[PDB]
Amino acid sequence: HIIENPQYFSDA
Amino acid sequence: GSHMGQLGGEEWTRHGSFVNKPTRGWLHPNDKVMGPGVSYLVRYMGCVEVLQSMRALDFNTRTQVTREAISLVCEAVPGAKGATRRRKPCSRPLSSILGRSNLKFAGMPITLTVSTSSLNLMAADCKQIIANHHMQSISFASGGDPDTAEYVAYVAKDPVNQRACHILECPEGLAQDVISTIGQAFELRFKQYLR
Repeated sequence: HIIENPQYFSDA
Repeated sequence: GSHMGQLGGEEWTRHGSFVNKPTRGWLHPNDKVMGPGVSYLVRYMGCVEVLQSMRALDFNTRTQVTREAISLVCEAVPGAKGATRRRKPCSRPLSSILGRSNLKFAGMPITLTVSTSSLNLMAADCKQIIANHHMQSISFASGGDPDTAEYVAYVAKDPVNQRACHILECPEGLAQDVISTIGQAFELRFKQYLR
């Protein structure tokens, strides 16, 4: 449930 | 028994999975995110600023620093529901990860509207609008089991380069559904560069 964006938080 | 619209996924005789429409419906946070944009009512409780690095998760460091500041707000500045004062000292596992809770505006009813890439929080206090399109900078957002286990917290960013953990409560039917909304509009645009 941790809303995160692909611009600030990158996970890939 | 086929005759209405033949086929099997359109003969009004199957399991759930909407079917009547091509979209899906799902909960209201998503159906509205694509529609005009959901709009709940969560009162803001001041804003706490931090001074730690960014782009970090930490399952233990996030609960110690997030619960630490959130503790000084629901305690030092009454307003929460079940954490105003009851002797809650405990240690404070934290060396260099925090800033200070700013209780300049404790209690500011605001409509949390979430649209496709447009998290605008209307202002129901002095007839205003906290950002008509808050969905481009920000930094971290959440509010489910961990963090507060009841309220919602999302550190934003835009006017300055300092993550500001936003603490809000009394959303009125949100918690899990609201988390699904902010996540929805979250992956809408944000200049998806795609590495």
